[PDB]
Amino acid sequence: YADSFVIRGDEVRQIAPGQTGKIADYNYKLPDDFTGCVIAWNSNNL
Amino acid sequence: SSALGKLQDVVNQNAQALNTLVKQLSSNFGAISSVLNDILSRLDPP
Repeated sequence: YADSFVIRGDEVRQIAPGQTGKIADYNYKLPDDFTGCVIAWNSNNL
Repeated sequence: SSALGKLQDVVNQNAQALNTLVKQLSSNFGAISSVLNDILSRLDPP
């Protein structure tokens, strides 16, 4: 499963297994039993 | 009517062990408390 989107530069630590935050508590969640990789790269030039 | 120590000792040993078993339900073993309703109230599931 490739989940692809764009976020604010701050809550890149909000995509992680097990956490609390306004991005993680309302718009996207990962289980604490996560197994996979998370890749993030900057974008204001696109 | 005025000696049954061998019968008294086996009663005493069993009671002394059963009390030590219950008195262990109030040790931390290196945790924040001894109550599960206190770790399930000031900590998130992770």
